Amino acid sequence: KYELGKVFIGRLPIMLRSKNCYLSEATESDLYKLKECP
Amino acid sequence: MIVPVRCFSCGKVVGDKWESYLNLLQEDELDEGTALSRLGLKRYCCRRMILTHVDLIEKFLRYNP
Amino acid sequence: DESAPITAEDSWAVISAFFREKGLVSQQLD
Ligand SMILES: [Zn+2]
Repeated sequence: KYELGKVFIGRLPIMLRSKNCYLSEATESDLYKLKECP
Repeated sequence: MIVPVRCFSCGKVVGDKWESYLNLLQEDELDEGTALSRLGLKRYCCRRMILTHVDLIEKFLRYNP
Repeated sequence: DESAPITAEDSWAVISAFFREKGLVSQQLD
């Protein structure tokens, strides 16, 4: 046997407050601006 | 959320007394039971109104529009 | 006396710390 990139595969739903969620490293005042409840 | 005007049980105006109560606690360091009584809230129906209030409005104000 | 036995009210100071760290849905997130 002689020898002669990064591909998209799908969209995975994120669980809120997880590492991948935006709201994970969010402060109290942060969440309020984001119209989320702390 | 937001102090009730008038005690449900007897209807003594309790709407004015809120800030005054919150003040007798921070500024005067006073315990809850004396502050209520200072404010003339003698019947427990009236006492429960202020003593057990949760002013959620203040959180509600934290959102922009 | 920092090595004195713990009282019954002190167990709440530990419970406070458990929740300060883990929160109520640590299972779901972890
Ligand atoms: Zn009353």
